[PDB]
Amino acid sequence: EITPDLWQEACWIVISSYFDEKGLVRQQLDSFDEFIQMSVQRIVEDAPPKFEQIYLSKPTHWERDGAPSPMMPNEARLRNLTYSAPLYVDITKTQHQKTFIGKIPIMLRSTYCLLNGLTDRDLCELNECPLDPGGYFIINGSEKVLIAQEKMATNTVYVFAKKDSKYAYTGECRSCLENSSRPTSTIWVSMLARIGQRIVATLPYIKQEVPIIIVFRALGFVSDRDILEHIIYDFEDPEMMEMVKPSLDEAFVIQEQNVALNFIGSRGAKPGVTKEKRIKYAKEVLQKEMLPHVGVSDFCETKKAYFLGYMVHRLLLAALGRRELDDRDHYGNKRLDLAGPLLAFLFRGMFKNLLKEVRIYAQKFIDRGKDFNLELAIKTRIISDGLKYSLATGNWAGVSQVLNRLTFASTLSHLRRLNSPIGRDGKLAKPRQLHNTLWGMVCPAETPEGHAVGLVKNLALMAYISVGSQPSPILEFLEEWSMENLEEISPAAIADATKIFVNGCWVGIHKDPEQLMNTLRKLRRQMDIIVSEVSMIRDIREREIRIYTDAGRICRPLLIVEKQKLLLKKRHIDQLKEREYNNYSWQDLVASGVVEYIDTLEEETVMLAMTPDDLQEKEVAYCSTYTHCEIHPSMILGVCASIIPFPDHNQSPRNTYQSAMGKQAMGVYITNFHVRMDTLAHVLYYPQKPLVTTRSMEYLRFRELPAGINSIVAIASYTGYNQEDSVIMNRSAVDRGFFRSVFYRSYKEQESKKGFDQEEVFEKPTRETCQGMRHAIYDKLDDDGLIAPGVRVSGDDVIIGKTVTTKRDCSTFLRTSETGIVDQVMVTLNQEGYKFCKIRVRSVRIPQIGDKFASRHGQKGTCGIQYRQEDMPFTCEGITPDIIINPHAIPSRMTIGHLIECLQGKVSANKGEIGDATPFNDAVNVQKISNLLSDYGYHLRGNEVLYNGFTGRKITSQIFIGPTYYQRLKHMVDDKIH
Amino acid sequence: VGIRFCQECNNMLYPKEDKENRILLYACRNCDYQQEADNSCIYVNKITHEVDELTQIIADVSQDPTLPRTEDHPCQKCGHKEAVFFQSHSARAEDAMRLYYVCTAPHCGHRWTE
Amino acid sequence: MIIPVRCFTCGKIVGNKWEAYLGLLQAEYTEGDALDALGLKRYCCRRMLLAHVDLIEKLLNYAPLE
Ligand SMILES: [Zn+2]
Ligand SMILES: [Zn+2]
Ligand SMILES: [Zn+2]
Repeated sequence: EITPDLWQEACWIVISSYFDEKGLVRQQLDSFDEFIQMSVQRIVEDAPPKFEQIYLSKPTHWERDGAPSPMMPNEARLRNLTYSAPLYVDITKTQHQKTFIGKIPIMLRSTYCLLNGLTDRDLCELNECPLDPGGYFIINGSEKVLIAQEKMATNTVYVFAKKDSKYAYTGECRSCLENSSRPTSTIWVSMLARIGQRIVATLPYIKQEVPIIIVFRALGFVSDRDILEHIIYDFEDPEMMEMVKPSLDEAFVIQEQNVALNFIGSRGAKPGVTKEKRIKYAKEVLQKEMLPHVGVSDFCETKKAYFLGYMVHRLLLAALGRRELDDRDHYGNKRLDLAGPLLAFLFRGMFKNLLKEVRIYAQKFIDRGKDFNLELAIKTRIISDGLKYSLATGNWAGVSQVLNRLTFASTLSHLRRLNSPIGRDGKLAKPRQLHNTLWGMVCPAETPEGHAVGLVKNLALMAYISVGSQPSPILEFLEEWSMENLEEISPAAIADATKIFVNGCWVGIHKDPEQLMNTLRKLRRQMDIIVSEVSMIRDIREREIRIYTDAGRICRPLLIVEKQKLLLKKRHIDQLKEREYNNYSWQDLVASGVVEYIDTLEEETVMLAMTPDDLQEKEVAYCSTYTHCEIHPSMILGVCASIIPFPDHNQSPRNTYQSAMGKQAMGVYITNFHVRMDTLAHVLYYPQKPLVTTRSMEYLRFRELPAGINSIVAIASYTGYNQEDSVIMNRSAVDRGFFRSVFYRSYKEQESKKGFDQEEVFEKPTRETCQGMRHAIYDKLDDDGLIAPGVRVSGDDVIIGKTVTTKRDCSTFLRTSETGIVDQVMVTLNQEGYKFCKIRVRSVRIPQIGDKFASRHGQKGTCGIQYRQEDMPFTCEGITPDIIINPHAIPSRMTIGHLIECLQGKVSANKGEIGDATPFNDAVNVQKISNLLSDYGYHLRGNEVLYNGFTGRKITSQIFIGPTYYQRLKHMVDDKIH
Repeated sequence: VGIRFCQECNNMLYPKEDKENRILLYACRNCDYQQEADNSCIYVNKITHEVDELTQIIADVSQDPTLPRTEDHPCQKCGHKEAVFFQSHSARAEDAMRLYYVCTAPHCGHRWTE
Repeated sequence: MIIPVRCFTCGKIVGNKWEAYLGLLQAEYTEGDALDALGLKRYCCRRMLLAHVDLIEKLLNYAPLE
């Protein structure tokens, strides 16, 4: 039966079950799994000779000795190794097996990591954090994240209007083959401004525009009805025909295929001398570089004619003002390249060079005539160092950034980051704005501020970037479901029938597209032939059914509403409550045809509801043909904006500011920080989970690695030291552990013997023997030249005693003063087998007059002054505030969410609960919070008679005080005075 | 206004003049095919271009979930109570905000503006 | 990581009420009753147990250095 008022808990069982299965870096991991399981193989098997199959081991390390031993990701982090698995191939000439060709970096916690199924116990026996999401590469010790680069969708015709130039309208189509053997090759089809407006086709590998009818005759459609039958599907449209009349004249001279092929080849990159050679050049340029996604063959010419006629027809529809010009910012028109596509593109080039060099080597030996010996002909470092370099460096620039490990939310928000490019496509669109189509799929709040505002984006929480598929099952089903090909039809039937595209390529026509869409949906809602991430749009007015199985279509799950009732019945919720010891997960809910994945251009044919409880209830009818439903409307927010409580009460500049400052709050950033020698870790002593918390924080693990402390905050003008954004801190609270922090820094040095002489060596320099430019102080070193853990190091004090031999000294000192304590001194050997040392020093950081603190409602302030407990304004119970903030900060920022967080936090601390600040609740007012605050004996609006701590006298106006979650921003002041 | 196509090579027939009788011919430029026209018009430019949009809208749009339905506008053809209104949204007639209705009963699809 | 001694605001020792709070929550007492049973009256002190995340219980999973 239906769920009528149990909805808000049904809503969140369905979301818990989503995040139990997927997680939050599922797009990274699914993309790398696809790469390493499908794309490496179909890359070697698309190499022209030969290499047979591909094996990939688990990440292994060989020492200077030589022995395959597994490397765990922590031993890779510490010793500065690359966490990479060897790639073996089978080559045939005899035949060889498992010929090692390179080493491929392994994304952590993906199917080929050694930490893939390990339980949380055996993740801790390897010193790995069970909450670490994985989804990054360990390359030379560094943890690298492949930012997901967004780009324009290929294979689709986009008709834009060239502002000026010489073209009134231009319809482009970036085409790329199935397995992207050769890069995309854009073709344009423009209509000149202003006989009449002639149409020209800007082909690849051709320097001049070509009349469109020339390109239709070069394909072998000599006549003139046999060129308009491909362009104008209804000849009784006299308005569209007179637009092609001016162009059937520019190509009046040329009436045969070969003179047209000559006309084209005369414009090529290499204008040959022979008419036959120019004809053959133009023949292969139209046969391989014009619309390759339609086909590359000797008979893909009546399909390229149909597709080029489609591009021309769609340019005419735009010029006639019969179809809207295409939006360059719409996200149906974009695709996100994740670690799978990026690395497969990076691996095509390196396998190409491996082939090139095995040929260049074996040729020498066998034209000499002795023998080739393939297995030393293989330079494995091609693949190895190519992948490793392009990941370690980021130059593919701005892909492959170092993973941000300041907070857990900073990390999770780095592994779900997009990147709108500001290249030529950023020059033509408005890429910095929030488009309507980002709804549910990119976070509207989370963006950087300054020079990259709106260019770097973040996924919403339930947004999933599709990983890719194969259209062959769909193509066979379509043929079997009475779809006529583009060869067995007469262009007289193509008129009132429905085009059927599959991945851009026009595949057929169908005469009943309603029944076909019903069938295809019913199949995708069972995962029979169509996987769940396959998009199926129907343009009813345009008469097309577009079907996408691409990789990079961002999508999101939505409840299905048949007629006007959810299909999510009460039994699905009852079975998901028992999600353990039942094996009923998210996938048993997808596969039950009750939840769908809708992508950004399938999302324009749907009629969403926000809530079942309101939207599909009979009333004065707005819409009564709803087809989907939001699970929860707060799943439109990203990871760092799911921390903000009551974000529907702040102004969006404040949600954006906080999204940016939730990535700077200290906290505990990962559980095994005790073994991680990062440079610069910040760890709060006593983090606290928020007392007013979003329901979307149960899945961000913010109760387990929280970043901040619940302060008691008074909004009051106390002594003027909270002037604009400054705050007044309790000095006694700060003495009792409030917002104290630890700051770790690691220093590495290696004992490299690079040249013959001039060897660097670890040794206590001071006044030993053969001294050079010994500086201040060298007495805390032990005799191996390394300081020992537990000694107190001050400013300009020596850490590692290295001498580069008559010996110069190249000792390591602390980074210009901090007076920490040496925490851990690990000694090992790098890849080269040289001695290697990482030394971590620890510095406690007590909040000070300069340190910056910020609320979850987006404004940050230094600490103006710190008064002890007896100087603070107290209550008639002795509750002195922890933070006093200025009143004149609140109004100007629209953060009523800050005052509602204090009010709800007071009720939660008194009631013994933890309050719900989920955005779109409607079961949480301010009146309902006030009527509960007035039950614990407080003023219903949170005011409280405070007394003056200096003179003891009441303060004439009652001060607004209550517990608010405060964050200690990573900035502070110890980092500037040293 | 329309295109005439030859009957031998199927290329386009261009207009020419018949002197000896002074009558408008349409003649192909790849053959000696000729055809005494019936139009006596060569070219028509409609600048104001009052267009019927009741002819561009296909009845299949009555299968759109995202389109607003109605009850106080019964189809005149079949008397079906429901309809599906929408606007033009076409660069030429985007100025006005006139509503078109498409009867929503199956097999009717009768369009009408009011 | 571990329960602070001394409520931050007032200074009352909450650092010996964590195992008692856990024991009273596993004996099915609502958190508002477990906190009244430990005698934590001011909300400043009740948020010290209400909003505490015991991370030293997760750091005791990694084996020591020796
Ligand atoms: Zn002719
Ligand atoms: Zn009707
Ligand atoms: Zn207290």
